[PDB]
Amino acid sequence: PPLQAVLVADSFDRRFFPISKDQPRVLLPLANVALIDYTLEFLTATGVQETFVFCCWKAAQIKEHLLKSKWCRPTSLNVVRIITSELYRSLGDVLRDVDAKALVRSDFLLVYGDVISNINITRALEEHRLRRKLEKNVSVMTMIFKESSPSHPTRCHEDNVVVAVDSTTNRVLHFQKTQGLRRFAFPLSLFQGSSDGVEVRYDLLDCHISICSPQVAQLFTDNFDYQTRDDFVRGLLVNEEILGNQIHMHVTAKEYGARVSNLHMYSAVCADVIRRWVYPLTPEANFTDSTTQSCTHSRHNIYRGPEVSLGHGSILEENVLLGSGTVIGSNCFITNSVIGPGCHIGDNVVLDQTYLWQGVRVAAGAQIHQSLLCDNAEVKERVTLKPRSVLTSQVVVGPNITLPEGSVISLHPPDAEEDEDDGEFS
Amino acid sequence: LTTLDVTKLTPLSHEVISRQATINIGTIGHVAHGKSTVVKAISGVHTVRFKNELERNITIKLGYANAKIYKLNFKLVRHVSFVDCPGHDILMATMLNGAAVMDAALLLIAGNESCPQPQTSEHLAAIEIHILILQNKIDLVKESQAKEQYEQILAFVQGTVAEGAPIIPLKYNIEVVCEYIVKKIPVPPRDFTSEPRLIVIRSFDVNKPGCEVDDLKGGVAGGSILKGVLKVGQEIEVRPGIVSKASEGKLMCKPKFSKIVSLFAEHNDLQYAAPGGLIGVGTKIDPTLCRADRMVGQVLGAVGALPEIFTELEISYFLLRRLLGVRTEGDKKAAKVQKLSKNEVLMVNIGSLSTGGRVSAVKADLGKIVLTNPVCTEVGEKIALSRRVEKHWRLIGWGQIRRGVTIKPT
Amino acid sequence: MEFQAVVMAVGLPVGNKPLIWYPLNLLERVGFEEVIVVTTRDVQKALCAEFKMKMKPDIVCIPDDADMGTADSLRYIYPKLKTDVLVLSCDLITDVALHEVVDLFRAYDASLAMLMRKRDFIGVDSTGKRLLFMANEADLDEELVIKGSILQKHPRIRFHTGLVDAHLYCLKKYIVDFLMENGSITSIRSELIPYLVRKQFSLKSLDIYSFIKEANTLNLAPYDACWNACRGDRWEDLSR
Amino acid sequence: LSCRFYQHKFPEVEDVVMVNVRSIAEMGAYVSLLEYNNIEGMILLSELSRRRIRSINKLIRIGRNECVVVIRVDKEKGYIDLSKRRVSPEEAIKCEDKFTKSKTVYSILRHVAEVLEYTKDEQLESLFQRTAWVFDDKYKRPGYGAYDAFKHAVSDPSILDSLDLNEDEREVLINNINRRLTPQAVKIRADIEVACYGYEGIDAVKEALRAGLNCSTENMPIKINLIAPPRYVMTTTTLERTEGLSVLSQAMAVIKEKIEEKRGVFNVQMEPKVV
Amino acid sequence: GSELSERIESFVETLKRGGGPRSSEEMARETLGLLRQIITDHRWSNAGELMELIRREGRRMTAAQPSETTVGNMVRRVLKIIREEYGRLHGHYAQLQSNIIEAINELLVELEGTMENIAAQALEHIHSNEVIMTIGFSRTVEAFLKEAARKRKFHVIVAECAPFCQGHEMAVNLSKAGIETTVMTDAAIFAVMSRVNKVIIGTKTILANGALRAVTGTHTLALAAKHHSTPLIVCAPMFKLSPQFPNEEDSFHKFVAPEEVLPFTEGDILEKVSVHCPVFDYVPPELITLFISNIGGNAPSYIYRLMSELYHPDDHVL
Ligand SMILES: O=C(COc1ccc(Cl)cc1)N[C@H]1CC[C@H](NC(=O)COc2ccc(Cl)cc2)CC1
Repeated sequence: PPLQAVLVADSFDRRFFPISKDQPRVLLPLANVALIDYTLEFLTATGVQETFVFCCWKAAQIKEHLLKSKWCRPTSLNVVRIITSELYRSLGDVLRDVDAKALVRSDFLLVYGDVISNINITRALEEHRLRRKLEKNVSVMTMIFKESSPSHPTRCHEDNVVVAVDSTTNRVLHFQKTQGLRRFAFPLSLFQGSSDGVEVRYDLLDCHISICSPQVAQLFTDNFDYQTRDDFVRGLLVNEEILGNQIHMHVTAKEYGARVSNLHMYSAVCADVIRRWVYPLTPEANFTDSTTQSCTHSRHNIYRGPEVSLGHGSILEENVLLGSGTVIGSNCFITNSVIGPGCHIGDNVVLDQTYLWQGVRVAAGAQIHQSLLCDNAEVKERVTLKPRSVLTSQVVVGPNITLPEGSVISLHPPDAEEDEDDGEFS
Repeated sequence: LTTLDVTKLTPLSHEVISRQATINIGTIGHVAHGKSTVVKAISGVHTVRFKNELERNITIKLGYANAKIYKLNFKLVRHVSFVDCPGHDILMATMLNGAAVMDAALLLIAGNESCPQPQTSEHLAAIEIHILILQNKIDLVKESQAKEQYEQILAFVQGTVAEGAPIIPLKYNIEVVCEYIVKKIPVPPRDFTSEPRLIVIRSFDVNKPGCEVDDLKGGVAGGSILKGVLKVGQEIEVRPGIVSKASEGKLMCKPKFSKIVSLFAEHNDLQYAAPGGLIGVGTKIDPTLCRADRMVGQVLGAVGALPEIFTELEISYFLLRRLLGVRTEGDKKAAKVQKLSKNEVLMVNIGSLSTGGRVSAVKADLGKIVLTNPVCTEVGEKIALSRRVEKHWRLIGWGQIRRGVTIKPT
Repeated sequence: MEFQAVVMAVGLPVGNKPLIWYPLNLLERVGFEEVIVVTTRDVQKALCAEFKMKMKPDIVCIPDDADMGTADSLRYIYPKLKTDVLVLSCDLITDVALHEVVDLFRAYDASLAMLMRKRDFIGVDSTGKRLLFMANEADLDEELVIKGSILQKHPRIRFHTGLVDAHLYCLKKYIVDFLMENGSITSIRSELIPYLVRKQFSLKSLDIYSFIKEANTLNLAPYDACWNACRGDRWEDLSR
Repeated sequence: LSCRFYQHKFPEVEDVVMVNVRSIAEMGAYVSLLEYNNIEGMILLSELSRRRIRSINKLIRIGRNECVVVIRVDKEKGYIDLSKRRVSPEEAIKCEDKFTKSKTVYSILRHVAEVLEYTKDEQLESLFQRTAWVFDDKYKRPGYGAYDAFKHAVSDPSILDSLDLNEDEREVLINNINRRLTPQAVKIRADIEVACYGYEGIDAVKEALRAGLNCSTENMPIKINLIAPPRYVMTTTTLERTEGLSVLSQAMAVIKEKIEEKRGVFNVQMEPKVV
Repeated sequence: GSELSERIESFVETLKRGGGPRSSEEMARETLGLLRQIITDHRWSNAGELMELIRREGRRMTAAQPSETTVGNMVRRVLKIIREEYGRLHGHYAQLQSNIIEAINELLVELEGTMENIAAQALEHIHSNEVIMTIGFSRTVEAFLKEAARKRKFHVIVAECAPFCQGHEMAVNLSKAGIETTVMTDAAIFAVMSRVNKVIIGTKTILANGALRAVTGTHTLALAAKHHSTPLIVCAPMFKLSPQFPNEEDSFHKFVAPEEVLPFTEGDILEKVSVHCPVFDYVPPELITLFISNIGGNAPSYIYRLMSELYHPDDHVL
């Protein structure tokens, strides 16, 4: 049997504002590569034969981004199916359009458009297939989690997930989040339903690559109130007397899998991709065929593109990526940051955990720490930036104007904190 | 065996020539999976078995069980189709959505206590509407059943203050209840001269796995006939049809016409089919177009029914304050139907068509619900509105359709 | 001396042999030249004369009151205990050698060490030794509650539901000092377990450990486990 | 118990034979001729390759079968000079196919002699000369003629009736030939998704199925089965699978044309492949 | 056309993602098969056009995986075969193509018998009651030891690898033959080097100056063998020999995911730490005493001549 997959390339949460107001969150570059290309490379490394990309907001931009990619070529082993409609605005709507179109056949994969992973789940696929073969289509969904620590900077407090599963046949009994909860309550029927073994797990990072039967599309057509994945699981776990449909679980301890939801997950997944945690998906490996992203890997995870023309006194000590055509001046100090292609950096500048995209221009004497600079940006001289400062789509920051810690600037007034110009004062 | 034929001009509801589906009878009480046992004890355990499949919508669909109540080598005159629905709220929303639905309500009450399930059943029976009270707590003591009958007589006095005048307190009691239902429940007036509208509730596939190339039966759908008479050979008219969104925009609903090859009920039915029962029609449709519970919610018309496929219906928002007879001992803001918020899913039950729709806009008496699937019932019919309270779809209000956005492709 | 073994008597020798002899044999087989055994007075205050008719090396029998619990008997022998307390009971048929629970008490410097065997939900750490939660389904209004600190310090907690309490404890001196300082405790199996399990969720703290045996099981006060006492003693007391 | 493969005990000049290397010396590689009753030959060190060769063991692979052309033969002296340099890959494939057919004929006659319990090698050689070498001398083709006569006798046993060996030996040889060289069995299975979302959908589906079943040739019935609601399995259990796959493709094309004539889609879920 | 391009793209993606296949001999055989499938289904008039086509395809094949140099030096050996055939036929369309085809055929016959020649010459390098030290896992040194143990009795110390223990399967495969295998960690190498008689290892890539990249931890082992003056044996075939100089080109070591070194369940300290995992290590030629290939034994001061017998200096850039 073939291996189908659906890819929700439109995250329906209003989190990347006003970053997603210009280009969507699945087209942002981690290290000069959009997350669509990362997820599609993960899908071809898995071994799928055909995918179904679903995109609603700015879907023409996603379409023109991925038609010129490696996966739309006729020599690609994994074909794609671009499906465009502005009617759906939820993952359950995507799955009920899948059920209405009858695209999938048996044991299809479910992934978001912003999932970074390198897990081979053929073992979990065979486990799901044997669990469907013995119990006669009782197991419907196999969620996938990664072994992680609760104090890790990858999983934040907004996306921490605590489950309660079985120990010997790993079926999920309870599943919830910690969104503003200091004390957790678990039901009592999970012990009466299974007197053989039960374990509460908080060490599980969610990667949202939960493979599933085509019966979840049927259950989404029946229950219209199920909006997304987590309330669907929370409703299936409490409705066990009718339509039981036990959800099983797989854990990964040697492979990486995560997604993005805000600037914190973006920063953590970018720092993990730069530190080669998602190997083989590596920036110098060039998994997509493009000449503008070919790179070389020196010591201390220093990634250097072509035609950089590095200056005297510049220090690159740890976890530095430089795009193609990035102009770097003298006496710089860059660490734990990614720089886009075609940038211009001044003199006596520091870069601490920043994320600079293509087309930016940083003048001399600028102090940038833990920021995010989007496309075609401009930064003047004598400026000091604070952590968690976002500027999107060619925001110019005037001279002698420091920004606070919480400060997001864009061209849209009510979505961002303010709008900038050649002078930062209004 | 029956002796029906295809020679009929104007049949009646109490016609003994058909003897398949004469009248329908609703059943809503305090059963908690106890009404199916009463329907098996009244009609038969394995009597209703025509085409089984996987249970897709258990709490949303209602099952019809035929009963040929005979009298005196007995003689049968009229048959009763008992309609058992999982959850009384779905049966109440199906009854309070128009006409010719749940003509004979059967109140299956318990002679054990006076809990709130019977109060919610009485509230649903008052919101639906001829009631038929029946005690199922058999094999009790004499004085205990006397005190339970006194408590049920007080509950029936409150019922008779609303609508409450049946009187019935294991096989002998079932036979007495069947005789009382045959002697008390009159024949309801049904329109047989109108066009046949078969609202599908449960579709099945008659083709087995690995069948022959010539012996291939496809599109054996099943539902309920609202009005009219359906004969074999008549070209059916699926009002919803195939809804395809391949044009990258508004979905087009192409009506698929299929000639009705046979009308296969639970028994060996004839060519003519009347209303008031689970009518199963095997037409000349494809197996992929009519899969297991895929063609549900489609009005299978006969003469080109006027109801067009509506995508957005602006109706009159009229929600109740509290739940109909649902109030526990705590009642800590549990029976409190909230207002129609934006982007909220609601189960609009237009007759037998239970479709989900999101509340796109609402202005103070008018709510424009955008339905997920295309519905085609009428332009001003009484449409209900439900909401899942706690893992159960419960009714929240009713209204009348003021406007709609229609679409009809070809 | 490291331990002072105390055998509790709450409402006894009804079986194929004396029910108090098997804990006394389990104590006198390995060490325990000083054994303290309390007497029962709720059912009948005459079991001391029957317990003093045995043939053990050294038994210390004391009279007790009728209306008393386990914590009252811990507080009753407070001026005559100078070391760690190792609590027993009458209905304790244990074919498991108890050296391993003393190893769990000594090696991790635990304040409490108990033994369970295959009502009460016991959540233990993933190593299988240090308990983190325990609760009965009777005195709980909700189903269960779990703090965030015990999930942050211990991200996986394995829960068991088919466990019984063998009433084999190992107490520290400051625990019974707190028990003498707090006289509101009556049942030690419901007080010293739950209050210490709550106080362990504080660095510098206390350690509670438990072993889950898989060889045999204990008995009960009622007649539900009285049929398995003779069938368990006819095949396991031959090697003892 | 062994014999040679052909009526000649020694190969001719420039005749490519199949050998296996047995030992390595300084003068060359001692081999055994598998189709001439394991007589000893020698592949020369100068003839092992067209390139300067440092060691004989770099391309010898003692234990591996190889095709070598005969350069010099001496029946009196017992010297057989072989060469791996002269042989072409086309001649090597021809010698491999000829050795495979001759080994199949040798195994068939060895099974026939084991059924006849002829323990003597001279009686077994007489069975060889009466069964295979007579056809090889009649058709003037060693290896090809005997295998062609046995493939014709597996279908029409009139060629085996001309052998005057014995009454039971001819029947045992015919049974061994029909059990060894007559495995004519194949199953070309294919999946096709033909449907019609129109007025007479099931009627057009049944008409396309009848048109596909009517195109089934003789001794090759294309059996159609409903594996799914939208998918169908068109199997064909017949010999000559190179023609059976073409017949299944023609039936699938006829079914697709009959589906497209009645306004219905017809996708190919699986091509014609052997089971 | 289509089949060739999809096989080339699948080969590039298989070299890009992981180790496909497992053994290097099957990878060399499928590289020969890909090259012969390319040259039998293409058209050329001059040999320089075929040279530039094989150069353009080999640039992509080394850009797919720069650590896997087997495809690179195999493409270079095929290019020198093209150069020798054009030189011997210049001083030519079907005869030249048949000569290249039979040269690739006899190269495959040579490639199939490397391990049996190494096992055949294993008898003149192992004596009885010997202490053998081996790092990592390779089938060449395993066949070496399992053929030398057919007539001799000795002891092998199989040291595991610290990122991923690949020596455990080699230890349980050698102990089935009964060679008294001793297993230890990587930190005891000098702590066992006072008793090791001879070190016999394999490698991943033989460099041009006699140096070698191999599995990590063997540069330390070669330093300890030079300190204790024990001879070093490299059981390596003739397709792991490459002209790529160590300090010339970048991307020498293959860096892999740090989950095998430091797991993801470590805690909050994974943000303020920098974990590297180089799976390969560089060994200079002065710490090597003897190379063992199918043609026999060679000094590390002789590998250049093998270059002059297998590679052209004009093809070193590819
Ligand atoms: O038993 C072993 C196992 O070796 C190890 C296994 C594991 C580890 Cl961690 C370390 C060493 N090695 C033997 C090998 C023969 C040797 N020598 C002899 O037995 C005889 O000694 C002589 C005698 C004469 C001469 Cl010329 C040389 C050595 C002793 C040690």
